[PDB]
Amino acid sequence: GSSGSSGREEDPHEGKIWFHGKISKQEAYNLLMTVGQVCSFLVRPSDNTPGDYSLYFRTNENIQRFKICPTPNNQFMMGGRYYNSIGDIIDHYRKEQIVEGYYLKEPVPMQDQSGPSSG
Repeated sequence: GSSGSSGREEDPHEGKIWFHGKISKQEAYNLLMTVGQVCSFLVRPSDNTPGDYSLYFRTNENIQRFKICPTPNNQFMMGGRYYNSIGDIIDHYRKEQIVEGYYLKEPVPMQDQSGPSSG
């Protein structure tokens, strides 16, 4: 007895509002400038490198880009740091400026193409 379904399912990580996967690297840029704004960041799965991650922060000056390499201790590394998990890294930065003088206010909202609004 199958006692369950299979085929079309959704992941929890892909449900985060700060997470971004549907978009691309180039889009993310123009996104943080349109859909986002100063004091706004977003996480995206490293394309060129299937297994890593990269943070994209937006500052009045310009858009930056951090590197988050995976660790053999089920954790993530950011700027020579070590946190339990991504979600945490953020909650932490919310207390300790991530830049020389910037703090994480709110991440970038995800776009839901699905909708009646058509040409």
